[PDB]
Amino acid sequence: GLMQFTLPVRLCKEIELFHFDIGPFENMWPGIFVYMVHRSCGTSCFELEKLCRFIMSVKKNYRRVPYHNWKHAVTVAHCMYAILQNNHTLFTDLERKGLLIACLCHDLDHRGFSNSYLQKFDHPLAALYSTSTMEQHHFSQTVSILQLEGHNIFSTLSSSEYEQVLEIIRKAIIATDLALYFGNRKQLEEMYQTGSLNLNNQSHRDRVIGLMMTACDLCSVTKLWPVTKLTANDIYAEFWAEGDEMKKLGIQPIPMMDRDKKDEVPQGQLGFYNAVAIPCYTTLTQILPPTEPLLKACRDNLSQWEKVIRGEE
Ligand SMILES: Nc1cnc2cc(Cl)ccc2n1
Ligand SMILES: [Mg+2]
Ligand SMILES: [Zn+2]
Repeated sequence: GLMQFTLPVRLCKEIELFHFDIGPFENMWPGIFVYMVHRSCGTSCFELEKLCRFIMSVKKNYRRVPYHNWKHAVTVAHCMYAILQNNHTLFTDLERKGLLIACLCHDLDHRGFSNSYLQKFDHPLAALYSTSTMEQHHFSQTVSILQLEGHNIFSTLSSSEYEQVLEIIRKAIIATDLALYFGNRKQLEEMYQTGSLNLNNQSHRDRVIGLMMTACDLCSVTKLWPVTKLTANDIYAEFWAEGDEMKKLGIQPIPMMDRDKKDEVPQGQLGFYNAVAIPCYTTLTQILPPTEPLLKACRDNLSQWEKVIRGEE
């Protein structure tokens, strides 16, 4: 109970910034995560014996894929921590508790293929969940790990607080389905502009938490140029793997996913920053002003991809 985690000085300071990289030392990520829980939430939130067992079972159920891995899990949780620490008073104790666990669990058992590839493959999970296929799986695995003897980090809540938190986590995890991001953002757009956004409306909060989740999930585009650029290879290595498996099914994959069209990547990144990242971080900044640094970083990186195209690297 009197046992804080402490980080070396440089991490202690840099972890509070949106653009923190968690580093190449696997073995420090669990301590990073706990550290963030203890400062976001309190040393009380979770029994340390149980948090640690939960964290290690979650680590175990992420696979060795290029991008959709344990590192992504912890990275996305850090971004949610940065958002929660720059917006101290806007979120309930339950919401701080739920959302950090949501982000750690959000990609549980990912194999590195899109919802689409599951549907064209006719994978069993596409029979069992027609929309938001991997995300309903991810929520499912989170509940499974929550139910292992020794792993219920929520056991100290009330029947009703318990049901609220699992409902926060489920919406949080389903919202990472980028197909759903577009309308979620258009609606928050209308609601902020007409002036009807109201954070005491639960369904308004849901939408806002959903956009924070998209923001954290994409946060690799909000890093310093060299982190953003080296992560983009991981993200593309999965895309190209999927393009190959598309070709194996006798389907020409989209160019994004075709490893024969690497040349078109820098223009592809442009589309994505323009169609997805910049709008996500704009609306989020409007709703939560202190998250502006994610917009500024995203813009710097768009600029860096423009240079890649203009032959200046
Ligand atoms: N084409 C894409 C698709 N999804 C992406 C996600 C991140 Cl975080 C970064 C770059 C991406 N580029
Ligand atoms: Mg995902
Ligand atoms: Zn993710």
